[PDB]
Amino acid sequence: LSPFELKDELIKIASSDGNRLMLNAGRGNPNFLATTPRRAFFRLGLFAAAESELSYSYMTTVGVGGLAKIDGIEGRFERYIAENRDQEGVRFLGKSLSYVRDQLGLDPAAFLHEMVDGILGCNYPVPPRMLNISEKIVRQYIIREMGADAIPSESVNLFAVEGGTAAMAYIFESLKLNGLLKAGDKVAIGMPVFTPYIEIPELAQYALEEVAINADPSLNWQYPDSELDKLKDPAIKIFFCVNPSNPPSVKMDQRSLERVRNIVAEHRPDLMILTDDVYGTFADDFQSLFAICPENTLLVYSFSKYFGATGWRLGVVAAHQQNVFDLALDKLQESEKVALDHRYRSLLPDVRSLKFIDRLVADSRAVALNHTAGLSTPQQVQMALFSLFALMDEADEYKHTLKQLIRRRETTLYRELGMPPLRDENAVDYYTLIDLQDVTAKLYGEAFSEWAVKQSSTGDMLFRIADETGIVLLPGRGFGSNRPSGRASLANLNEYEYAAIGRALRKMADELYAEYSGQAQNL
Amino acid sequence: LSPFELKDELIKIASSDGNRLMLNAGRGNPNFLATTPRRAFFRLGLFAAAESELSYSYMTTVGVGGLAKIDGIEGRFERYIAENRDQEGVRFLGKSLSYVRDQLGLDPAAFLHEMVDGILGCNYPVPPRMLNISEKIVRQYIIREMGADAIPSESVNLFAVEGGTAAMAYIFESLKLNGLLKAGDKVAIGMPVFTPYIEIPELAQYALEEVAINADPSLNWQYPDSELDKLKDPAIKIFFCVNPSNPPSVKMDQRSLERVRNIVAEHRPDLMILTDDVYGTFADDFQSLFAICPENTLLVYSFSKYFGATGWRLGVVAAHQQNVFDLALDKLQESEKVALDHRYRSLLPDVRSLKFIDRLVADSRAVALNHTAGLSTPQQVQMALFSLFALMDEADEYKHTLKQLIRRRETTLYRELGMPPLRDENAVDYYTLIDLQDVTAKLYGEAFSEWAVKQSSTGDMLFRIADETGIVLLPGRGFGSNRPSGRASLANLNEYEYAAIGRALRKMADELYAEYSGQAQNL
Amino acid sequence: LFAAAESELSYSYMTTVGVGGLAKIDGIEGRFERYIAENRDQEGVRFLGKSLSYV
Amino acid sequence: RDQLGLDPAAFLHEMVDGILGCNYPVPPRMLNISEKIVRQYIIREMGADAIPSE
Ligand SMILES: *Cc1c(COP(=O)(O)O)cnc(C)c1O
Ligand SMILES: *Cc1c(COP(=O)(O)O)cnc(C)c1O
Repeated sequence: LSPFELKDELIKIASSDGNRLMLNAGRGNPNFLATTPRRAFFRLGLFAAAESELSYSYMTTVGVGGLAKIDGIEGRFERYIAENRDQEGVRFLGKSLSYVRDQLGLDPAAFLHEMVDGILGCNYPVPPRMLNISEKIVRQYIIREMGADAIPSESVNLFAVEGGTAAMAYIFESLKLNGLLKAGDKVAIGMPVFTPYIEIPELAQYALEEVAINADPSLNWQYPDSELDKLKDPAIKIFFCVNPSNPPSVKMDQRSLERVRNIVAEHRPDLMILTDDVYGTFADDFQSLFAICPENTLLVYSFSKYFGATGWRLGVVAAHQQNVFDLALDKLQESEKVALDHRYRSLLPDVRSLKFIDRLVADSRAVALNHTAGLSTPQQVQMALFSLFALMDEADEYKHTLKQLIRRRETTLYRELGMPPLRDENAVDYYTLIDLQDVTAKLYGEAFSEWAVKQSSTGDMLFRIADETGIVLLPGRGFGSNRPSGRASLANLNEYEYAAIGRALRKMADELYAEYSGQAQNL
Repeated sequence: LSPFELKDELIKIASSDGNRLMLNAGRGNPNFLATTPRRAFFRLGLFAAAESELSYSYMTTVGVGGLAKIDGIEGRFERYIAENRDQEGVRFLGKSLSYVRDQLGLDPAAFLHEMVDGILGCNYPVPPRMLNISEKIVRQYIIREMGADAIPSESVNLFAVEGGTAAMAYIFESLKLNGLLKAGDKVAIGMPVFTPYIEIPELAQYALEEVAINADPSLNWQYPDSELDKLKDPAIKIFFCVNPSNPPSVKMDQRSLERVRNIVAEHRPDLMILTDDVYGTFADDFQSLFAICPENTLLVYSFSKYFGATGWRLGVVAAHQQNVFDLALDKLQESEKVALDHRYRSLLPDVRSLKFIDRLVADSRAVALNHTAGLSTPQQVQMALFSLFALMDEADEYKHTLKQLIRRRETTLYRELGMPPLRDENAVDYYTLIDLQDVTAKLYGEAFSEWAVKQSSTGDMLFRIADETGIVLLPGRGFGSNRPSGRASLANLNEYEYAAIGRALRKMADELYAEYSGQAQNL
Repeated sequence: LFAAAESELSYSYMTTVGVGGLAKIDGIEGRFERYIAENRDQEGVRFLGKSLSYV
Repeated sequence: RDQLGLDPAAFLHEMVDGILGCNYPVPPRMLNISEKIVRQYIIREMGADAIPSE
């Protein structure tokens, strides 16, 4: 049948917000979430409300408060912390003050006030790009989880945005407005990638040409040298990539990372790299292209999956202080610079000094509104708390818990399918590939496996499952329609449901085997 | 001296986030805030965290939770409410369930779950435009505070956005992408208005022509018929207006509202009205242009000032089900419709049916990302709580408290300036006009008043104050430089500070009077 | 006392004056069960509890 | 501290040392901050809406 037609139909046999999200946005919404940093947030909120009431000078029963005062805040916070040792979030808050004060060396009072004033949401974000201390806390978390083990923290700047969704919207419009990406420009895209990232560059607002950098199934979905080398083409202005990938769900290996490193150093020092690494924490020793080529990369990191915070809309765009986007802006034609000089005039005197990452902020809200732009303060505070939570968990227990949960769901799913496929060191598996050829092969041998692959189709497979379980899987994309296969997220369902997907597929395979047995036995 | 030059200088003699906000964004950040709905929010958060932990099936000390279950939620919420009657926010939550259940007639379980799942921020907003029940709660609040006492609630749709700041950015880009506003188009602007709203239409992204609709000082800053009539010009595609106004801070009277009503009904049924009414709740019996011409108006309402929530970034764009923006989209050239048919193809089959307010959503995040667009769920939940708070306060006590606070600050400011100017029925006074002519006139008579106005200048006045108090006021704009005058917000400072502005200005006036006395006495 | 509480949950507006609404029959058993369990040390409540069973 | 703009610690100390009644009134005419608080009440209740506090 057809791909962009099978999606429309599937949404029918099985309707659900989850199934629609998977089909409409190619995302698996996590059914788990970090609770400790959230309780810490709500508890910090009860402390901040008390701080606000201490500042309202008149008598009322209405419920009005003033701005929290920074003076003596460490004392009052410590009183609050001591008086509520038996509440989880509270213990967390208290330790987080120590982490910021003792391990990061920041001003403790400043920290508490930013969080307090922050969570009350009674002041416009300042600076608009990101709250001062929250920016330093979050980048510490970013640098660590991206495996950017060589980039000094002071060199990374962050722009807080409402998720990777806002991030991409911002980045594409800014690149276009600053003439760093013009129509007809070639944008290399790591493939396969989910639908959304294929349609923006296809928009008429941009009109970009796509150069596919196809992953190779026989290489466990890594990018082969020959494919990565396609970047040496000087006509390719930007490398758009999701890593760990979606849907293959694997992280680029060392080979692939070094490959790109060389390509940038010896052939393309002008190449712009745009990488979405939301799944990084689900991989084992993840390293981002941002860690490898910091000055050629705009890193888009979302807090959505790891923290089970898709609803909080929390993300950051990271850029190295010295980067190719500012250089390209420097190299624009005087003609163009004058034009930009008039766009960001109301911002600063020397518009030519205005950094790219800051134009992102300016651009996000029609420039003239730059001073009331930025992510809400309560969201930034929750973002910093999520960050502290991961940074303070030295033993990575939360991370181990989630990887163990993923694997438990995988074990349940492949119970009647011949056990889960062999794991690699690049395996992430937030999404898992259910390939009819591999399953039948494990169950009844290579011979049957080959016959089956010709008798069935992805449509057949997905329909059979959607029918018997109500779950709609993602068609397997990336390797010539010659292989019936679908994808499931191990992050959005419960055990018995995976158990049902498997049971449904084992039935399907036994049916094919019965047919195959009856046929060969007619020789 | 100069206006766009005096701003740059003032930011020097006195530096502060408050002074910068007033100068850079023409806004007075409230030093007050609604505490009850915020405590209610944090308390709802502790309840939701418990609901989440009830859904995690394994043993850990890490702090992981699952999705809250809707079944039996009314029972558990009621247990929570009964067990915490002594906490303010809790009492509020409980009553809010009744308001939604008994006065709005919505599903109680649905309500609780939306709030619970909402505050946990573990799911993508759905629908992207706005959470179902939050949309019905907030529009009830909007319709009431806008004085839209004749528009059935079912006819108003809302799009939750991150403040009026995001709203305007969205609306201008959407109008341009859908060809409802093209370059060279005439946009009428209610003046005076703060700087930000003057620079967007001036952007090269848009390139619009401004037709000023000047308010008349002698009319207490209302718009005279002759000025409003300038809208009959068929070349004026959109009327851009802030009401209650900033900086004059008055609400359009009945005359002005009816005037525009007729202009739309008998001459311009195709005119698009874009109104920002954030200050509405500070006026007495406010009525929005949206209440008067619902089908010709896109209402932008912010929760920032009234709730002292500038940091939460909460706002909504309201549109009537049947409106001129969709009609104009219907009237576009087939040529154009085909072009749009390809922009929003991935959204729906019959793109021509896609309503304008929904294109706002689609446009906000590059279309392809429409399904993960929308305001974060926790913000929407806080927005609904703020709304319920105002709706449940039948006696408008919170509102009276804030109007009384405003007036107290005004009384303190004009103590040594001859008492505050006479109040009108259209007076809002979130910002107050300190006019040297009126003050001197009240203090030493009309004669002196006239001599003084020629001896001084706005620069002089603002510098004298900035010097002696550290507070930088807003130059008085709107009536020919012939009148030294500045503006202060009665919402961002404390009593003793207003007391100091006044003391500084009385000194200045006495000095002018001493000179004037010495002169005339030489006849 | 339990009814007083029930009525108060039905008043949808904010006031300190002390006005209640009509008790709702939905979910009444659970709310009553909570009230019984929280006041096992009050004679009257133990009796109320038994009454529900008898009926 | 917020509306009158006086020193909070000084205020608290005057009230605490004051109510303990362990020090002679100083200065004799009236305690420094009490005078400023009370005069703001006086001016207001006597309708002296134009007289400067100081
Ligand atoms: C799930 C997902 C995200 C999350 O989008 P947010 O707007 O950040 O919630 C980002 N990128 C990819 C590839 C995803 O799978
Ligand atoms: C203060 C103000 C607002 C608030 O902007 P938000 O982005 O909604 O915080 C809106 N419009 C005007 C005219 C203002 O004065």
